[PDB]
Amino acid sequence: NSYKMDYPEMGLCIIINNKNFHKSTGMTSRSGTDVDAANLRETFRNLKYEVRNKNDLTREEIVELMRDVSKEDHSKRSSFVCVLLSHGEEGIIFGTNGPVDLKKITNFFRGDRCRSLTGKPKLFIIQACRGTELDCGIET
Amino acid sequence: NSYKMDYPEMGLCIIINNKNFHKSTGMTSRSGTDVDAANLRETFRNLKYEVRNKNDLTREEIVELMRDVSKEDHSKRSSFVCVLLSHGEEGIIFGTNGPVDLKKITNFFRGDRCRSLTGKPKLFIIQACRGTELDCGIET
Amino acid sequence: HKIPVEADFLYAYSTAPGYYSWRNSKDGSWFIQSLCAMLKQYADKLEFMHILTRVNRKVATEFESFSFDATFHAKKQIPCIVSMLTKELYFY
Amino acid sequence: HKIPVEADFLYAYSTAPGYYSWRNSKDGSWFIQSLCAMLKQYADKLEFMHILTRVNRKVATEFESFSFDATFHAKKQIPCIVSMLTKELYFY
Amino acid sequence: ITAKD
Amino acid sequence: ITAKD
Repeated sequence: NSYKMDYPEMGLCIIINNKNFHKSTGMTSRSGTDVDAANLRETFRNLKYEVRNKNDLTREEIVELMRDVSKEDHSKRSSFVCVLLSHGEEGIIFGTNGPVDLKKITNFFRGDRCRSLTGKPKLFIIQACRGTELDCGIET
Repeated sequence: NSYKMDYPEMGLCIIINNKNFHKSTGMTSRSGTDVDAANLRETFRNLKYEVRNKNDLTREEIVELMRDVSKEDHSKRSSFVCVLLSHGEEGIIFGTNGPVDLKKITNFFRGDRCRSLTGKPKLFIIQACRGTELDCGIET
Repeated sequence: HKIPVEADFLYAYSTAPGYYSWRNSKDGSWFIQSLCAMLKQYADKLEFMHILTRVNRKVATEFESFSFDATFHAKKQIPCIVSMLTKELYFY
Repeated sequence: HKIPVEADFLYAYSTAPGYYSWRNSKDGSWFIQSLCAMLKQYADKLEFMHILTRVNRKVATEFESFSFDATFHAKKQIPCIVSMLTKELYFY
Repeated sequence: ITAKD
Repeated sequence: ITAKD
């Protein structure tokens, strides 16, 4: 048994692509992220999503846009996709001016807080660091 | 696409079933966990897994147990399964006398420390609390 | 030809990060009891990720806590599959 | 008839918990490269969890870091699929 | 009566 | 040459 995917629309795809960071953070500019953002745009267009690209948002702007997007009526949509491209730590992504908790962004879409997405797949795709450990690997 | 599952053996299934905790821990007796442990034993025996049930180990016996199983030669086996039944917190499972990081147990089986299990699936089934939050739910 | 040392692990958690896990004192925990029921029905039929998805459905829909204390009454649970697997897993 | 409020999320992380994530300055991150590729190849063919397992395998086997610092040289990465979904997901 | 882990 | 996020 599987999710109903034949609503009138597949849903939103929100791509938040943060490349350039305030000197206050001491985070370096994420060269190459623009290629990822473009590639995700065509990928999810071809999957019949309504794709919105956002670039270099502060943490305040990330919170505002995600709360806004959670207040829209998704009744005609099958799903929701959010793609975050930024620096991060465990449980954290970076706005251009600092960290936000992942939970802060996703809690907007909880089954009880976004009622037009209850019962529907909510995908978050996070390209960001989850800490500083390094995987040496092993020869097969 | 698919793991090789037709080695001579399917592999071990270690079940660690912790029910009674020392007074110092403040943890209460885990009524019902003997039903889980009997159920998993029959389920995995039926998948042709070699099941070792282990009850009421301390944190030290757990890590000694896991070190020992990782030092075994798994060349003739397809996969590995570990079931933890106990109290816990985020990243922490409880021995009968106190907490032990999950990473401590799983690092034993890392691709480079258990070379007979490299490229084979390592299953960890954890029945334990991950914190003290309550899901109120949303009605359908 | 190297692989990550963290590759080919799979973590089947009874509940979501930060959350309690619920147990019935006569029949066992919701997760283990749903996991054995789905593994008995579907191990000869579905890839393990899809058996685990049915375990999520069963725990989420069929279980709800009981407490005289209202703080702990009528509460719910969703398991959490954490996969670093690099391939599909079948038991047949 | 209730469902958990945390139900029906899926978190597709680029890397395992506690780890660096790796990015090529010209082509983009290993994860998004691999995800986009596997979505183009398999969206009409495979359930989404299976697509994400192809992505895991692709990043695990095809990519390796370069650094003049021995600490950061010849390092690997494995993405982390976290599923609280209750049903299968096909894009076709 | 349900119990917590 | 390889960057970290």
